[PDB]
Amino acid sequence: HMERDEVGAHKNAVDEEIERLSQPGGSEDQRLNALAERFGGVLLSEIYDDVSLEDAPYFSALYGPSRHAIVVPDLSQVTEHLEGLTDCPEDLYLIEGDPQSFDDSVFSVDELEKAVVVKIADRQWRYSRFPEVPLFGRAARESRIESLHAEREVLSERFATL
Amino acid sequence: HMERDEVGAHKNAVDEEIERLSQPGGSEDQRLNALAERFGGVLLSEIYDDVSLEDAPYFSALYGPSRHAIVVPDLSQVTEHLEGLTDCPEDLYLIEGDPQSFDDSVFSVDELEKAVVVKIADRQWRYSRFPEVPLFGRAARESRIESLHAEREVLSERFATL
Repeated sequence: HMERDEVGAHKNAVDEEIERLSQPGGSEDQRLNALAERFGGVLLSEIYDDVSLEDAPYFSALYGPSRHAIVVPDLSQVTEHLEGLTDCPEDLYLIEGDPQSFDDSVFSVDELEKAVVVKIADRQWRYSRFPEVPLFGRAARESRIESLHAEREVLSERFATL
Repeated sequence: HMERDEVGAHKNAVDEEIERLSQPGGSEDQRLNALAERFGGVLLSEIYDDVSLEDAPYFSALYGPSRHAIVVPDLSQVTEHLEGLTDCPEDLYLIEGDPQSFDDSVFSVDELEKAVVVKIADRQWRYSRFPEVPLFGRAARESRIESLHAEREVLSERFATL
């Protein structure tokens, strides 16, 4: 029985992670996508598609609100699109870089218990706790979820077979 | 008839501003209030209670996300309150200063068509359009509304007497 039950035990653990990974959140303003396209840029959330499940929470918190940044080649030519822009979030972030070879912003940071503390300026801190559902690593989360699902099923059948 | 009608016209004008000023928004995370109290600080929101109707839009946008900041006496002394803090927004801002004689943050900014563009860092821009309902100036906005309402009523009564 110890074998059969170890399988069921492993199947429950897998389900638990699946449940964890499938919670809603790590959402983005619906308008950011079109905006990125209309600016000729790529969302930072899409660039950090593959951030590991291990790093996603820390990095999403680290970036602060700039996590929703649209990355484009040159800011100078974005101006064109900003002048008169109103149909966008009250705070829109634009970062200059290469979507294909992007360099992480550098932050003055200290870590805490599943949280981060960024020094924005002198006598100005930003406390960003780790999100349950990080904005980054969405692609990696999805693959993981599907893989875990496939394993869950193999174990469910093995278990039923006794 | 020209007198009576100018009264009506001025009345409608007042009504229209009341309408504008009364739209909901300039909202703030409901949890921020208790935390400000728990950290022994005061929300920037409250400190900038009386920002003129003229300056509120521009000023609210300028601050970016830091607009929801909790101002406290000494940052290093809040640390203890942040350790393990999870029931708060994913990004919590804390500014060290004196609520009664608070000094503004210094921003590197350029203005646009009712919007601001703050340089967060090299190759990093924040575009913040003016809010219809700014976070700051709530108190001044409230007084304006009441006064305008009181004026509205006098004009309605004058009108009815023709």
